[PDB]
Amino acid sequence: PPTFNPPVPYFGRLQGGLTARRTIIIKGYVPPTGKSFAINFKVGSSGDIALHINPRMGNGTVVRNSLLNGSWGSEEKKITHNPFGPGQFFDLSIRCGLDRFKVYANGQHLFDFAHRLSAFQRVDTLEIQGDVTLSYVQI
Ligand SMILES: OC[C@H]1O[C@@H](O[C@H]2[C@H](O)[C@@H](O)[C@H](O)O[C@@H]2CO)[C@H](O)[C@@H](O)[C@H]1O
Repeated sequence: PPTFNPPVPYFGRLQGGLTARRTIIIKGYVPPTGKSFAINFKVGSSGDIALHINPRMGNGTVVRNSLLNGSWGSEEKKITHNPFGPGQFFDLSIRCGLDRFKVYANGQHLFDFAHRLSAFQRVDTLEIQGDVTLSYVQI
């Protein structure tokens, strides 16, 4: 709920839903002893996950997926850089476009994720969980 130094798990509501052109900023720190953390764009408290972003420190992967109508779909993992190294600070910018989420990290394009939940407007919950320290979250 706060903007600065919010504790994990973070739960924040997107007023008027996830509007087209809406940008979410997440500034954080990856703990050296952490294993994984997740950023979830969700429909209402404990419903569908339109976009699940899950950096995993053991294998250095950045897994993207959707949890829709009870099931995970296919993972998207391709990147040209991993900014979530142990003990690193990162600055994420997440923009909801008409056909895809566009995600930048430290100013550099990280991934696009095409919408699988088509009506992206339905997303009203930003969730952040796991092994991550947050300095700033702007919704
Ligand atoms: O796909 C996101 C989802 O992954 C789950 O783990 C997967 C694992 O990544 C995959 O290699 C295997 O085929 O299936 C596992 C179970 O679905 C995580 O458990 C879950 O939290 C999400 O991160």
